[PDB]
Amino acid sequence: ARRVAIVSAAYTPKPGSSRVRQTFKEMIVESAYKALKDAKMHPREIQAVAYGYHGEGISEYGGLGPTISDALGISPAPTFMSTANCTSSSVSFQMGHQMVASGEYDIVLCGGFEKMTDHFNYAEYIGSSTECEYDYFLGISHTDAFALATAEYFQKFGYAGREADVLATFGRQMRIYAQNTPTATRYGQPIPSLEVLKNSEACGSMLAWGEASGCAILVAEHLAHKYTDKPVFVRGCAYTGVSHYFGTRFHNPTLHHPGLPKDVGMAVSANSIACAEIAYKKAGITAKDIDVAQVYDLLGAGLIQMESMGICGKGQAGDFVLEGGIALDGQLPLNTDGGNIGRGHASGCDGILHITELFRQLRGESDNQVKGARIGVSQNLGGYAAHNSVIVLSND
Amino acid sequence: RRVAIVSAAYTPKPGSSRVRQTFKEMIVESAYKALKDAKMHPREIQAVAYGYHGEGISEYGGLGPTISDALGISPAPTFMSTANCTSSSVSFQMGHQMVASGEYDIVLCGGFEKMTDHFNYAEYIGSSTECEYDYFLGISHTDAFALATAEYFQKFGYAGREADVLATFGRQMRIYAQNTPTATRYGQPIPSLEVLKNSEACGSMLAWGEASGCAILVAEHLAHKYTDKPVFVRGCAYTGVSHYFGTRFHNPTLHHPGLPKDVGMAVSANSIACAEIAYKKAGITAKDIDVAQVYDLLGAGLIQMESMGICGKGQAGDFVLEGGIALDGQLPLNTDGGNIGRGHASGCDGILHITELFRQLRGESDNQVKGARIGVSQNLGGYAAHNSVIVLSND
Amino acid sequence: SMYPEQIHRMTTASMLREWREHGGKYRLEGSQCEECNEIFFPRRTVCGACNSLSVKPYRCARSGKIEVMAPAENPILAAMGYGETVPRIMAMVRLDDGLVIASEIVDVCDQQQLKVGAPVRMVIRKHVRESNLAWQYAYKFVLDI
Amino acid sequence: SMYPEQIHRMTTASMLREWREHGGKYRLEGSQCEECNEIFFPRRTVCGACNSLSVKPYRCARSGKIEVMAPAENPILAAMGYGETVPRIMAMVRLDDGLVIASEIVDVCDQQQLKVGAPVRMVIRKHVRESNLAWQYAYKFVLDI
Amino acid sequence: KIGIVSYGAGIPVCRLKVQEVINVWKNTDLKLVEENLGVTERAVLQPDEDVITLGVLAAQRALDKVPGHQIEALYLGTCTNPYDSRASASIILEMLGSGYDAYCADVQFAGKSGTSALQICQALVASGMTGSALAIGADTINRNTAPGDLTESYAGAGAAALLIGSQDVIAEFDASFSCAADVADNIRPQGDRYIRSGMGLGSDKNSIGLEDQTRRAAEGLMAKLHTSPADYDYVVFQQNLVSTPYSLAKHLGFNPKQVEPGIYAGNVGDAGSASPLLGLINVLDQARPGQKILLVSYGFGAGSDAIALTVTDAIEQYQKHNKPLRELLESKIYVDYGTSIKYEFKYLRADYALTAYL
Amino acid sequence: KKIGIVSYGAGIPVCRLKVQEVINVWKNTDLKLVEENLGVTERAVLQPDEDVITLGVLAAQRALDKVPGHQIEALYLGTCTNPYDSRASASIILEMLGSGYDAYCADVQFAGKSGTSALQICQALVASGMTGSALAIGADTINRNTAPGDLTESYAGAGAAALLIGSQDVIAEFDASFSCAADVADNIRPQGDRYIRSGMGLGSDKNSIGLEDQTRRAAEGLMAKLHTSPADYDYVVFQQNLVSTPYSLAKHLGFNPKQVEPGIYAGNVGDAGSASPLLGLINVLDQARPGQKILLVSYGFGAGSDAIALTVTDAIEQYQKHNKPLRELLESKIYVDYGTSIKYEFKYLRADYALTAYL
Amino acid sequence: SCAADVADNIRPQGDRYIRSGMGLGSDKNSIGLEDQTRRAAEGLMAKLHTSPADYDYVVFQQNLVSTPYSLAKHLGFNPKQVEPGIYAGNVGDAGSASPLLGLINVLDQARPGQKILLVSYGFGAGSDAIALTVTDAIEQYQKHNKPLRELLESKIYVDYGTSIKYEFKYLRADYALTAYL
Ligand SMILES: Oc1cc(O)cc(O)c1
Ligand SMILES: [Zn+2]
Ligand SMILES: [Zn+2]
Repeated sequence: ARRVAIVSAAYTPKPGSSRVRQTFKEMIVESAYKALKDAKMHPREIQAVAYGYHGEGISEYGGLGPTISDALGISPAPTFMSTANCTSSSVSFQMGHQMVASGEYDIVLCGGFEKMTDHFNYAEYIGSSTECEYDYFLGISHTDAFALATAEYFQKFGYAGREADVLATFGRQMRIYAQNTPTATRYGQPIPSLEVLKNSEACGSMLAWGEASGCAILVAEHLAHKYTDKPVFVRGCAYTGVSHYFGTRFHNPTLHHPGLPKDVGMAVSANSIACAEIAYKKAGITAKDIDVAQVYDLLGAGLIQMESMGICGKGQAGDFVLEGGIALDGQLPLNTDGGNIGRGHASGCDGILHITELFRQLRGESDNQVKGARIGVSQNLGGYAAHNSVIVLSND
Repeated sequence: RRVAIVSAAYTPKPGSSRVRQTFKEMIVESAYKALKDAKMHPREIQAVAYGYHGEGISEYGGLGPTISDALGISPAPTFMSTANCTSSSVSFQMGHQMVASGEYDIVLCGGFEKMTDHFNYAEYIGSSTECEYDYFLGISHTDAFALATAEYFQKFGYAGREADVLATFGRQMRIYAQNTPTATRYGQPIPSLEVLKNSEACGSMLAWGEASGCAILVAEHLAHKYTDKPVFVRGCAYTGVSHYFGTRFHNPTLHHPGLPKDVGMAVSANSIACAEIAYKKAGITAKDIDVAQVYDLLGAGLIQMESMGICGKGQAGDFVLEGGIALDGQLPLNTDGGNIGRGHASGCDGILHITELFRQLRGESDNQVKGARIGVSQNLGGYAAHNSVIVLSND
Repeated sequence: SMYPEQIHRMTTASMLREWREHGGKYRLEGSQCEECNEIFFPRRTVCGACNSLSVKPYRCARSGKIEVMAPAENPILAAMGYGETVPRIMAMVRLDDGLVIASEIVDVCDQQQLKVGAPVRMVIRKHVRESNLAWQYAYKFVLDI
Repeated sequence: SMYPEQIHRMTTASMLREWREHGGKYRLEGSQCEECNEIFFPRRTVCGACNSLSVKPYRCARSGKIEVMAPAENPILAAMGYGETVPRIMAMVRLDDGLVIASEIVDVCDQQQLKVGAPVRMVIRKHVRESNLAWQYAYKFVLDI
Repeated sequence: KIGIVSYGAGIPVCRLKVQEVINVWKNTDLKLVEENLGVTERAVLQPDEDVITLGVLAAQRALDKVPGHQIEALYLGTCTNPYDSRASASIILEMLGSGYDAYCADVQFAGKSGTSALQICQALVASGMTGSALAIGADTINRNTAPGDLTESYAGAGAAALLIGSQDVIAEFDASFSCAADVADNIRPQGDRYIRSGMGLGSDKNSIGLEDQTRRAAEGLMAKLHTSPADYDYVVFQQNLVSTPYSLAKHLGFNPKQVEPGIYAGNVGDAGSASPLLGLINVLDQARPGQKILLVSYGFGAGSDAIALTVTDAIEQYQKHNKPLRELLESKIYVDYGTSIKYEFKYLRADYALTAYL
Repeated sequence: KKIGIVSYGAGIPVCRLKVQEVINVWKNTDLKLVEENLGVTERAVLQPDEDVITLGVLAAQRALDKVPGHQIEALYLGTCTNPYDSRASASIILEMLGSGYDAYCADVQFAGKSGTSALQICQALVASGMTGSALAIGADTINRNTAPGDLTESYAGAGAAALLIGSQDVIAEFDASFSCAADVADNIRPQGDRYIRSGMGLGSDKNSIGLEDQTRRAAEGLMAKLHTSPADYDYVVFQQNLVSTPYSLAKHLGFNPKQVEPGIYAGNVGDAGSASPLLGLINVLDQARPGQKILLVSYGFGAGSDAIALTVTDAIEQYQKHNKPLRELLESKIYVDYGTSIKYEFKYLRADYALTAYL
Repeated sequence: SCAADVADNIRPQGDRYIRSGMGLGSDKNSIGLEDQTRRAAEGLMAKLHTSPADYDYVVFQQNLVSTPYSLAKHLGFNPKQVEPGIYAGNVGDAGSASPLLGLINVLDQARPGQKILLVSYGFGAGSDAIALTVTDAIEQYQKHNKPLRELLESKIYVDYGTSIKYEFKYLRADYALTAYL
């Protein structure tokens, strides 16, 4: 039960931009060897790796563990794989933390990647990670769930007449964060006006698809002094899983948790509340301790996560976003690197993208820096809350 | 801290197909049978480490939460492992770290393979290599083992005894499986040696089937509530090497001291390295081993016994010919019948090894090694692309 | 076509998958527990609430109302076999027995009639063709008006 | 066919995969490290021995000897696109530079000449057709006498 | 006393105005098709509809009148069958979930497949081999009609299911008479998607096939029953067009009052095997007890089925709570010719589709 | 009065192709497996000028020749390899027989059980008194609709059988029947496809979900209706795509091999499709004595099954006194190589539009 | 070079098989094979002011072994000028390679200074005529070279069933579930 610290974290820049020239093996080496350089450590010093991608159906490449190890040239160091939608990296990070905390491995590398251009149309493939017999094979995409989830939230929480404004305000705030973050895909672009964003596609809340690989180096606490001046520790993390089927959100007898709201729906993610409550208790903090956070953003799905994370009351996330509360001077800065709207989004690499910005935030290195930040939390979901990962990081 | 296995079970006759039940039903069967053996309620599980070949078989991806909901343990997390034949071997090592880290006290570890959901599962198998330079070129895993067998017998002067060695190894699996109730080849008559030499693959061909298996890992101090005789984990090692079959002969990427200069397919450099790391971690040498489990297919069993340190380079054939892997032999091998007799589901194979060793260390195996205090599982994925060595002792 | 050269395909679906799911997709069959009478859909082997192995097939209510709906008009997200009909009306249907089914609404005679909470009934329709050339049939929902 | 209904297919290969691998598959290009002068195949970004990112492409020797061979005669293990030629002769080819390639032998004019250590040369042949309808060509080996 | 216990129908909602087809192809006169033939619009099959989809709907609607019915026999009558080997009636039986132990087969004889299957079910119940039986006549003529064909403007689809039993009969089965011959007026060889004509469309083609077999079957049944056209309150013919029953009536000695109740295809078109059965439904929907009905259907490659019915007094209690066929035909969606060709998969698209729009 | 089979006739192609000829070309299966376990040493080849209607009318005419001056009241053709997808092929055979125009006519299709399904329909017509007699035909050209290189190509054949149901001079009484069905797409052919396709890999797993289940359900269902056990019946007749299949089903259902052997015929014919259960009944009827009880159970994929029980009447002795046995008809055979067989059955990929015969 | 619109053999777009515009025979040869070949050869010789007797070797289209000899007899070339170029006795119609493969077999035995006349025929219809002179460098070239004839000795025999199978001439399923299903 020893402490684990993050000595380094890096990912390929512009994750919302495709990297059609390099193979996924080239892409993975790039992010890892840049992170190893930051930690002043040799690649041979890694004793094992926990990596993650969507599944063998994209690049038609299965059992990827040994190929990753050989690609990095750390053979015979093992590589542990995780295939869990957008939380593939978040689960790979949690796996690596358990590998170092167990004392079986002293230095581990945890990352995720998504090389979507290897598939002709990657958007059709995505649905293969659900209750495929009753949704994928029926023509139900993952984007459908987020579209319906956004609809139920606005409709049952009295946001009629303000739906376009809330989505555009969140999307605009993501552009503002991403304009000055050099690793963001929307970096350097002008900020569209609020009225322009409401007329754009998905009212400005559509994410930027792309490709990226990222990784973070975890080391035992006593070994951390050799590799980093300012280490970031892991207070606590939780991972939870419920049925992939979208219908079970409203009716979930399998899920067992206390205090869950009676009116569970797509707008009120029951699994997301459970995962947050487990992680907070395990990390020894309440929601009032978070100085900066990172959530999965797509249409109104960001609003649902803020309420499940305890940032604001049920039905209040929209008004919170409208009041500039997730701005840098707002009550809680949210997705300070630009999020999936501005930074970009690769499903396999999403978890590391969250840790990296939180990692930079707790070391004062973020481009939009929360003054005196001590606690950083990453909220991530796979599928539609079928997976859910909440990770808590502190700087001291 | 120490972890102990309180129960381990798998669906019977893994070499025979279960076309009537879905893979969810199949996973639940082994899981809830294992819970009954350990006198523990299903809601007591805090996390799961399961494994399957890949999302391409049943077209089911992101399987973690589906497993948790299938078992009815939500919101308990399920950590997925997709690493060829060692999917269960890798997943067991994942659960060991979850319990040893202290983040979870009770963890269920297993694997499954539902091959009948794919029209032709065999042609899909190659999807887990260096796909661009073997899968897309028509080179399957089965091609690798056939070549490796050919190099072994040819490099070590076994010419003229190849059919005898494979049939002697194959027939020993048939004899072991006949009295093992859960084996697929259970209760069948023993074919003659000469009949096996003229049969397909000289009698060393394994039995393709489907099965789900699982084993319960618990922290040492909690183990006494669930079982009277727990089995501990001395040490485990996992190693990764290039999927490409040509790299066995020439692999400067693999950095491990003391490797023989004649590395090839007949001498697995990765399997030697993995065995040495596990033996050091468990604090035991090869002479300590009382019973073992290998991935048996063609002559791949012979190569694995040598890489495991049981016999010198080239002795396995003569070792098997001298009846060494028999119950009265110096070291019994695959006492449940192995892949030839018990059967094999690729994702489920790691638990199939652990269950027999788990049963052997508790004196419960049908072909029982008297006084076995240690058991070792050798498992490989691809052609030694993965290699997993887990050491279990009862003291 | 004219050159019968086999084309590479990783995954070919066996008839067994849909064969086991004929009850679920054709007749909207879920599962009900014998101890606590809790109902689920899709079918499951283990009860969720009381965690009993004793679970039996259950015919879900074929009538229901729309809990939430969202049109699918984006051509980038058009899936093979479903690109002919634009736009597809995705909706979560709260059946009469309380269960919620994720499906789509078809045969919208009156655009004004379709709204949140409108009554619908289950129908059987054609879906994407199987990888083994067999026609796939499964449920959809139409407005019950 | 005469009914142009889309048929389900989970994976459709992008042309990018084979495009980046033309050097490896058409020209048998591996990788050579500049600092320590070690060569590998297939191509790689990181050198294995010295761990330097300074790596360059390398044209492997297209001649070699048969290190080990095994016929593939089993129809159960026949793969799509490769079922027309029976039996396919699988072989590990030790190139003249010391590297080992896994491929097959074709155009066996004299059966007696096919034995271990026989000299072979690389040739370009047609392989399984791509998921994107593009023909696929890659290397094979024939006896070099 | 064995006859029809209940019935149900299935119609596609999408409609294509006849003028749309003429403006593209310009292959026939609009006045002739609208006024002489009597079809102003036809039903368009959606991408997710076929014989089984419409068929199981009509079957489910018939069985909903008899709750908890156990299926003892199910015969699917169709010439546009989705499977050339294996029976689709097995799939419909599975979808109904009313039991597996049942007589099941696919009956096919062009437009008389629906009635021919009705004769099967009648024989099973009358012979005591089953206690009840389900007959389904369905066809997707629009799917199997080539673009540019003269009959494209009025090719439609539909399904009709009638449950035969001895308990609570609403229309008795008095007797039947059937005939056949080798008259290749319309043929679809094996493997062909589209039904083709054996000769030019016209009165000459109707006299040798449609009118010949219909007259022989109708006469054959009437002579067996010693009845004349004046004894029947309604007559129901094959109804590929609205003109066909009226034209057949004048040829057979029936008055227009006897045909009009069966006319339904003004906005549907050629429904294939279902047209004689859908016409019977439109008649049974407003019939009074005691009235006599004569149904004669025509299937090409020719033969004909003649069936005589008597409406029982139980028809009153049946119609009290039921939706008539005329009301079902009110629900319609309109599409242009471009959409109709896309829905019915009549664009020449690539054999192997990489993505849906590529 | 008792209603049952009055006469029967069969039509089988004369061309034969040794199984070894197919294996040598494709090398896709073990020769010992097909010849010894499966029991097919050679299969029937379809000439260019014969098909379902050719064999059907030949089988139909041969049965009507036993009853001179007969008038056809109903004719049903049961086949899954139908030459016409629209219009009834049975109407053509009716015209060819020239025994009457006024007859109940249709095409019945349900895979291998189309023959018995048509037999059941003819029985219902006569027993219900809707007709005085009825003619049922089970025919198929499986070899024509089996692709080259298919695993089942080596034992794919063709054949036709016809049975006359009547109430006068019955040689085999129709006691009772039982049928079941389900959606089990073990083998399927969609509309427009020429070749029958499999739903999964061949094996005992594929057999257990379709062939074994539907045959068992139908058999046990019928025997429970009559309250009889396997020991009551003198002969049993199953689907006979392979010689192994009737034996395997008997072992599964509890019939000793002696009840199966009289029905075996397809050692040199291969899979005869819808005619295989009827052809097996014909070889039984050629040698049966009066009083013997016959149990016939058929199988059609996309699965359903038909079970029918018969009793042999005293008229059988007069019938076979001047009759050509099917076994005698199976001796007439012409052998072709694989090249000719592919040419005869139109399996060469030839030009869509042919200017001349060889151009 | 010369050309015209003579549809003696055509393959329309989307057709796999080459089709004949008329029945095979000497009449079909005169309007296409014989006309265009004569026109191109006579046109070239008139440009070079040479006669058939000046060339040591002549190379024609070699769909068949008979075609160059018959064309030579027609155009006035004695057999010895043709025989060196013949190779297709065991190959068949090699298509576009037949004039080039004939030249290779000639160059394998040619001496410096010898004159070669190559006239090829492509249906549809057209003919290309090319005249060559052998340089002194051929002697050095042939010192280390595998001749065409030696390469043509390597062959593997198959029956008709396999040949049809190898070339995908069986009418198989459009969509193949497995290799043999
Ligand atoms: O698995 C995924 C789900 C989703 O909604 C988006 C995406 O890019 C991947
Ligand atoms: Zn319960
Ligand atoms: Zn180097």
